[PDB]
Order: sequence, then C-alpha cells, then structure tokens
Amino acid sequence: HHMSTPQLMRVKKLSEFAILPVRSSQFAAGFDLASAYDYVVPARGKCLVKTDLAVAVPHGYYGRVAPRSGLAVKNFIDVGAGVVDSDYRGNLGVLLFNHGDEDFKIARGDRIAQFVIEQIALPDIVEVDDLDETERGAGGFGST
Ligand SMILES: O=c1ccn([C@H]2C[C@H](O)[C@@H](CO)O2)c(=O)[nH]1
Ligand SMILES: [Mg+2]
Ligand SMILES: [Mg+2]
Repeated sequence: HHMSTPQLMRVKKLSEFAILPVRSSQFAAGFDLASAYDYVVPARGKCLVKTDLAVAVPHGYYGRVAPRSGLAVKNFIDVGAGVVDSDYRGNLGVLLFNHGDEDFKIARGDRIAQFVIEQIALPDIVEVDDLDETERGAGGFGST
C-alpha cells in the first residue's frame, strides 16, 4: 500500500554497512551512493559495487546510476549498466568501469556514483504501417 512518490522515496538498509542516499547540494540532480564494502576496480577492468540498499523508485520514474564527475576526470571511472527499474527490490549495485592504467581502490563509505530519479513514460506499443514524416527524416549518425 505505502508507495514512493516524486516527493518522498522509500529506502531500506539491507545491512549495517549501508549508507542512506543523500543529495550533496540543494538542487543536486542525484543522490550520492556510497560503497558498503572495500573493492579494487582493476585497471582496464570492472567491478560490481554493492550499496546494501534496496530502493523503491516512484512509479513513472526510474533510477539511473550515473558517474561522479571528479572520479571520471581524475581516475577515468565510468558507470556501466545503470538502469534501476521502479519495481526492483534487490540490492542496488553500481557497476564501475576503470578505463585507466592504474587500479582504483574503494573503501567502505566512499561515494562512488550518484543516483538520478529520471522521469519517464511507459507507453503501450502499437505497430503501425507508417509514421508521420519529419524534417529530420531518416537522417542519423552525424547528418547535421
Ligand atoms: O546498474 C545497475 C543496473 C541494474 N541493477 C538492477 C536493478 C534493475 O532493475 C535490475 C535489472 O537491470 O538490475 C542494478 O542494481 N544496478
Ligand atoms: Mg556511458
Ligand atoms: Mg531488463
């Protein structure tokens, strides 16, 4: 019965190591996500980081795991995967890619990504015989 809304999102800690998501500025797009454990993201490699949080993203939205800009510029860290469905009730994981040539060390509590509650539509699909014509048309992949 009790469901998240755009104004109030429900979060459950799955262990004593989880840190609640928190926005770092007044109008920050995302909630900072902290690692629940120590990890090493190998050079040119990847690592799935557990937050030990379960989140109920409000219906009409999804949660996008997104990169922190400092770790991207300084450490060549990117976020893979990243689509968290509003019906997902498992452990929120952050998939990190390390494109650099040095390992990237993560300690428990380090903020290693952010979580953006992005508004979406979930339309029904109708197969049609023709689509409306536009100026763009089939122009894609570097037309403009
Ligand atoms: O970065 C990601 C991508 C996916 N998932 C989970 C939630 C999502 O609903 C499910 C299937 O993509 O896996 C995560 O925890 N993190
Ligand atoms: Mg990308
Ligand atoms: Mg899927």
